[PDB]
Amino acid sequence: VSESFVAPLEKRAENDVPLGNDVPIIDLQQDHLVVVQQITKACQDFGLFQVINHGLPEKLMAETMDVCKEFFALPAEEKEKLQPKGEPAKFELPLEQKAKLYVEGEQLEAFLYWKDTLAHGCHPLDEELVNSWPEKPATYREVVAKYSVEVRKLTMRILDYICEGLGLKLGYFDNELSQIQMMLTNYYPPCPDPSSTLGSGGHYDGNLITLLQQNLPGLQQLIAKWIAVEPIPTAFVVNLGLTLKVITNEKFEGSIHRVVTNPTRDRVSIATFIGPDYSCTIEPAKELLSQDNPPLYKPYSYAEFGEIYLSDKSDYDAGVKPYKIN
Ligand SMILES: CN1[C@H]2C[C@H](OC(=O)[C@H](CO)c3ccccc3)C[C@@H]1[C@@H](O)C2
Ligand SMILES: [Sr+2]
Ligand SMILES: [Sr+2]
Ligand SMILES: [V+3]
Repeated sequence: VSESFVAPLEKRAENDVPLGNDVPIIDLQQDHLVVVQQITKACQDFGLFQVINHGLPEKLMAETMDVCKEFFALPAEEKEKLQPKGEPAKFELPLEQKAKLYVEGEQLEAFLYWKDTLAHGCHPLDEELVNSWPEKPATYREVVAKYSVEVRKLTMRILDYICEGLGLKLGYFDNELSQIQMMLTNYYPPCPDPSSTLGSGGHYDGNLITLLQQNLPGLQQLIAKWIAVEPIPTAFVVNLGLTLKVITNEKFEGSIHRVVTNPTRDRVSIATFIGPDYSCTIEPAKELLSQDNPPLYKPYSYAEFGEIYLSDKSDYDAGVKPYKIN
């Protein structure tokens, strides 16, 4: 690998990361109250859990993964149509909702992630948005339209379980706090030296909540002990974001996680990031505050948070450090 992709010594993955046997696998077809309670325990203690029997068609999951892998198999001449000015876009504001290929890294010891990313908005689905999506493969738009609607449906169910668990009214997040739905498809090609590379560096998701679909190993969670998140192809991995951490006044944990590279086989993952518009104000939910539970963050601009989050990776919570109070 070129030196571009060489991570700093302290950020490199150990070669023998154990399976996380205490990662909660939550069956959404249990009784309502049991689902609320198990989800609540997972959010308070871990911030990362898998959902099964989640009501999203397994057939559609397999079809979306097929069309995403078909996309990354396309020749250079097709992929160039998604590279503004002949190169991949950067994860910086303004973050546009039209489909683009992205490159990602850290600017500390500057290095690149061993990863290609397709990203686009998904909400609301209109003709203009879908017309900005990939033209090839032919089925991408119709498959990923159905997927994004279904994934949102599931995400809003999970948020309402979360509302019940916290004692917030149902629909608390069904507003400006869940307005942006970015779908990222990540392609990790084989890496000849996995010891010095990362598919994705350690991070909280900056948004509210993320659903991640995987069928191969590579996802790891920090619990300074890293563990491997068992890939269940028919499950979704639920990652609680830094925004939900702030809004719950740290009653919920955020998921700190990373992706390691593989020397022999490639990997494709699908991540749906739901969260606020860049115009939102984020603060601890007033309904939960008291003299016993005083706010640990002052109100802040999501845009202003966005800029720090995407640029400064000196600390996992660099984005929210300026707004910490008490
Ligand atoms: C490792 N990178 C982090 C930053 C960026 O994330 C995004 O692109 C999301 C998309 O919602 C975002 C969240 C919060 C603020 C801005 C962007 C791309 C990827 C993600 O896995 C998380
Ligand atoms: Sr190019
Ligand atoms: Sr177009
Ligand atoms: V993530």
